[PDB]
Amino acid sequence: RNGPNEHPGAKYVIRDSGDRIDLRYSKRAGDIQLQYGWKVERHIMDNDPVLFNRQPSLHKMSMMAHRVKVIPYSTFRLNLSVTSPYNADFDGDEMNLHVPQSEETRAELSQL
Amino acid sequence: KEKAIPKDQRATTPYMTKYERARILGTRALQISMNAPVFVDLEGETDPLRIAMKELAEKKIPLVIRRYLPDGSFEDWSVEELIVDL
Amino acid sequence: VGQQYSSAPLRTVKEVQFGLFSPEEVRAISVAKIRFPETMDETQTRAKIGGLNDPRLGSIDRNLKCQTCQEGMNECPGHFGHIDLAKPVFHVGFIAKIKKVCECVCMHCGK
Amino acid sequence: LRMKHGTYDKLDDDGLIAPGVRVSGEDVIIGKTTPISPDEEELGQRTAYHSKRDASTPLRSTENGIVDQVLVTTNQDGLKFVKVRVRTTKIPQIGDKF
Amino acid sequence: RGPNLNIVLTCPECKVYPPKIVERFSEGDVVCALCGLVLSDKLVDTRVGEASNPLLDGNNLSTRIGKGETTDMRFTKELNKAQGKNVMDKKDNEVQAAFAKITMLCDAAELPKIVKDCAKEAYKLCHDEKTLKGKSMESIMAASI
Amino acid sequence: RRLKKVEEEENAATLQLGQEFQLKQINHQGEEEELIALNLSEARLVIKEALVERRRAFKRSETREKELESIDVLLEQTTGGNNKDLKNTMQYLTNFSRFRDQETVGAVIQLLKSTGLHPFEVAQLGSLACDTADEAKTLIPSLNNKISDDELERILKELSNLETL
Amino acid sequence: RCSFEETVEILFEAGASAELDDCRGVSENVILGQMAPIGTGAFDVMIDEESLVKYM
Amino acid sequence: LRFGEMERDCMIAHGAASFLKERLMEASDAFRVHICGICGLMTVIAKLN
Amino acid sequence: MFFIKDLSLNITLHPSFFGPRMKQYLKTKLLEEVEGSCTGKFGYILCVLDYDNIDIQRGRILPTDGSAEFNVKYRAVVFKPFKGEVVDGTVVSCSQHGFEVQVGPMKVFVTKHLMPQDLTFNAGSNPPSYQSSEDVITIKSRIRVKIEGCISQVSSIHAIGSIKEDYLGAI
Ligand SMILES: [Mg+2]
Ligand SMILES: [Zn+2]
Ligand SMILES: [Zn+2]
Ligand SMILES: [Zn+2]
Repeated sequence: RNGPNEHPGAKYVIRDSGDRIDLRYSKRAGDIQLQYGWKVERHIMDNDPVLFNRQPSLHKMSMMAHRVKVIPYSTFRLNLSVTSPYNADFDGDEMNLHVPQSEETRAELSQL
Repeated sequence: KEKAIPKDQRATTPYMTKYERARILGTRALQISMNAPVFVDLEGETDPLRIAMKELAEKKIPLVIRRYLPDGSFEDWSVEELIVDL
Repeated sequence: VGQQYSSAPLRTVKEVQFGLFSPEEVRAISVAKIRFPETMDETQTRAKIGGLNDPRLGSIDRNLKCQTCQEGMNECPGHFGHIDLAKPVFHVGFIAKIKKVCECVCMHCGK
Repeated sequence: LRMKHGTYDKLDDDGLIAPGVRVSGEDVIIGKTTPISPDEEELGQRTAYHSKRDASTPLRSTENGIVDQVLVTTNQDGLKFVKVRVRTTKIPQIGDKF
Repeated sequence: RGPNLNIVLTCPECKVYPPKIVERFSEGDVVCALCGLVLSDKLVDTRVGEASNPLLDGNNLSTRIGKGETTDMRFTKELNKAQGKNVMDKKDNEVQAAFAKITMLCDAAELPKIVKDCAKEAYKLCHDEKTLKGKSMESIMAASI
Repeated sequence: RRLKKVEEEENAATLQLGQEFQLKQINHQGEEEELIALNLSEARLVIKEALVERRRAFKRSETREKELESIDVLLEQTTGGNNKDLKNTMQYLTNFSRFRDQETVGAVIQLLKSTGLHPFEVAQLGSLACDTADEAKTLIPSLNNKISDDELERILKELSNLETL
Repeated sequence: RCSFEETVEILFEAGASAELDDCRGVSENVILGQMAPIGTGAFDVMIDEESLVKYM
Repeated sequence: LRFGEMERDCMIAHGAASFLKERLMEASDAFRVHICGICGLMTVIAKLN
Repeated sequence: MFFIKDLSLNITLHPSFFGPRMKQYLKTKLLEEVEGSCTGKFGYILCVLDYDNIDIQRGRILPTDGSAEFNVKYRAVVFKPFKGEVVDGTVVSCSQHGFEVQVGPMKVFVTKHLMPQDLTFNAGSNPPSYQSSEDVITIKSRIRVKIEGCISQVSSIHAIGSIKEDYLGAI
């Protein structure tokens, strides 16, 4: 109901048959009635495990899994104590973020 | 089946590994998310991963880990009989 | 949307065996014989039959189907053609190997 | 045919936005059309009515601002070409480098 | 006179023909503008390739032979010699030779690129016709210019 | 690993039944066994013997027309959906079966097994009604030069001797 | 081996010698896009009917 | 964004085999092809309709 | 021809059926996915024998699918056609190209070129039928047909028969 333009929201609805319904252009017919086994592609929320990386990524501690915390402004934010393993400073460095797409990878990422 | 070691002479570690625990929780969490029957009493919980953790703690996961050996032989270990010490 | 459902069993690749094509295999595997060094007909409207971009080898456009498997661009893996060389030619990556084999056997009886 | 999903409302009869008009992402700032050959149907939707295909230049997705100057002239070969300049203001924020 | 081999995207649910289709280039999706159903995914954009104009040269793919980081003059000379002794390319070489002279003539008078493109196109269209067989090549080039 | 990609053409006349239908078969246990071929009447008995057993499992936990209806009602009750193919088989077997009860088939099996013929051939012999040795020699080319007309003539007579109804 | 250096040369030698690859390494599985037999992939997770029945 | 070889190496060290497959298959190019049981070549003409 | 064969199948169970009575669901799936199905390697699988004693091996959980893959070994009755075999059937449909004979779970098509010269197509009669001096072939008629060729696909089998040889055709 929130739609794809209001966080927290959703962008796509995938039925059990594999059909994908775009939330945009779909409100004219009203909200879709969900059924068990369907997939709702929703915006990453707080506490969602994500993989945070910085190249060249010379060792395994340069790529670690974090918990999402949606915030204002256009910059990533991370604790100071975890900068040494990443070998990163805040003089302009950029870091990459990856979002797991399955429960298995979601649990694997957060437990290892 | 000469590649299946009988339970009487299993020589692998009786402790579930971190990798085994990670996959067991993920595999069970995925099944729960796809409307699988929960075999543990729920005191209020919606996250499939958390439900899986509760099942592992009470040893109510009906899965067995087939540990492979570098020659093709394997040993079957039930999740219930594997000690979770890590 | 994804690819359409298939009735063939789903399996995982277990072994990879490398080798060399036999001339018979290339002719049998191929779906069309290339004989024209052109790609489009005189009207530049549709691909010429027998040319490099023969419709039988597959399609790389979202609006055209493959003439062999009748599938779109997202499902057709591509179909191999063949060219019948007038005379045998060496393989650039095996010239060194060919030379060693030539010096290993007699050049008149193959022993 | 193949017109962009953006808005062409800001363009004038000459296919150029008059300077001073505010623009945003996906806004078309230079309108251009080219003729197409018949006997070419893509995803259907290609009828006898359609005789042109869009060749416009859209504004950058992440950029926005106000069109400052639009200049029209001819090149060495006599072909008409235009230059469009867009003004925008950058205010320091939590990500800027100093 | 041949196989159709045409793909038309229509929404199975809406069934309206013709359908309203919006191509979301940013999201790489083709979606029905009425119900929101996605009709096709993983659309491609529209170096390793060369662009040639099939109006002045038609369909003619050829590759030259030249020296590299390491090369012997013997192979280059003979390989170029072999390429010249081709019967299929001889017919088109005359047209190509005509274009080369036209470009030199047009470039010696300081004319825009559009003129030479038009002049070359005019030559190709009027070439290989029975009417233009008793006229000097100089007249043909001048008339095309 | 050898991709010889050479296969002999299947043919009933040459008794080349294929690669998965070889005479020497391996059961699920792993012991070698001979291929078992069933005639039209034998298949009818075996199939409906399992259907009645199937009916008993779920419950626990005659002329052609009346028999056809009894099988039809039994078929739907004891089988799930998409049974259109099974219905056609049972209807086809009832209208082309030559042996009704188990006793007749048991005698037939004990009869034809003395010839030592291939399982495919014996099943064909118990499946198609032949009146003369020539009739079986042409409709079943594999029989040629495998059994003398003297034995075949009496076998056909005895097969028709115990003909049903 | 072709993933490190001399990619084409190694592949040519494989064709001539008809080398067989068992796909027991990480590189083979990464190229083929299948779960490598490492970490969480060094074993198969199976279903236990003996314990499933006694749970309920 | 590029998930380079060095990034792949770190994930192999972490033991997240399943996640590595997901990045390389579901988050990137994924294609289904038909192979022949005799010849291991992707030359099977499949009329799925 | 009907055979009893030892067959194996790979069944997939959704996690929704991972309950105390999951084995029964596997049995139901076997009867719902095998019985009445067609296979090019084993022919038409008609009936499953020994329904109480199917050998079900331990299931393997798929990496990303989340469903369990079970290998199932069972005994079933299969009808497998072969070229050169002689079968009996009932005509179901008639057309100018030929008539179709129903033989158990299979439909055999008899082409005109595989038909005796005397037989001719007559569309004037309702229903259309092939008429000849000695006999007439129509729908519901019993025809003895010899299978001349068989083409087997992974999930479909089609065969063509002939009645030109002696002792074939109308019974
Ligand atoms: Mg820095
Ligand atoms: Zn194709
Ligand atoms: Zn629609
Ligand atoms: Zn093959």
